[PDB]
Amino acid sequence: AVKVIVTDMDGTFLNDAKTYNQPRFMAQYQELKKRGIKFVVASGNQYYQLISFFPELKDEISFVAENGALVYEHGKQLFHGELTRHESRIVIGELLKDKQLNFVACGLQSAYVSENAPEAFVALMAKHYHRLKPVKDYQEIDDVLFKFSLNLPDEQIPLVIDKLHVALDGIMKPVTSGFGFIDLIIPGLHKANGISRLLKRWDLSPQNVVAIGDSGNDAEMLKMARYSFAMGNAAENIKQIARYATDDNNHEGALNVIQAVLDNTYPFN
Ligand SMILES: [Mg+2]
Repeated sequence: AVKVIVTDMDGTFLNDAKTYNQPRFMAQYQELKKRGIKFVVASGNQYYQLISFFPELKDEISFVAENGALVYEHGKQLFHGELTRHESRIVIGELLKDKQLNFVACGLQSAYVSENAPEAFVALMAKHYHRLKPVKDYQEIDDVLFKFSLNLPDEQIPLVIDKLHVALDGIMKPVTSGFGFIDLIIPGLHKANGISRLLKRWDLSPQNVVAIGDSGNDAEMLKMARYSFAMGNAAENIKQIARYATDDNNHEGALNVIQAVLDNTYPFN
């Protein structure tokens, strides 16, 4: 029985150019709604950036933003994570020890970046955080913080992750959201956790869930879902975790999974 379809955005639902087939998806969505199947967007991007992709459906569908740190259901904020003042001060201090590491502080009202960060970095992060405010001091932000995002040479991700895993003693866990992206999240607050909040809400089970993804921060989501799909362009460990597969993001791979649910083809026959 399928009752929920959850999809990642970057490298998944979106093609390399960050667009999707809107008319095709809109028709699929209307049939899903008709069958009473819920649609969920699960991404590490900011809530405000995520809804920019679904302006005409933003209050109907549900969102697991910031990797599960911010969850909306039918247009209403359901939950948000939070780092204590001390925790965030410690994480920021550790990040700052590396004057070569560029990062953004993700909060409930907005994301923040040093007013001294490189222009290319800010322009790049602006594509993932539509609410991004320059700040003089990361330590003086009046908002609830619940995640940090770094951009760095992709080939350096394993070192940094290992290093950060120890230097923060688990206060926050380093995870990869795709090429050149590293997210620091509150332990346990991943996409799978956010999705479960919705399932609990709807009295549904992981057995009724279809999930589609392509990178490290999708691991728990795919392991939890009965119908797990790895995009054709997915990372190796993700292809291994996922039970099923589909075309890559430049060939409507996510929409094809939705189509299989609607037409009952493998694995939904
Ligand atoms: Mg992705």
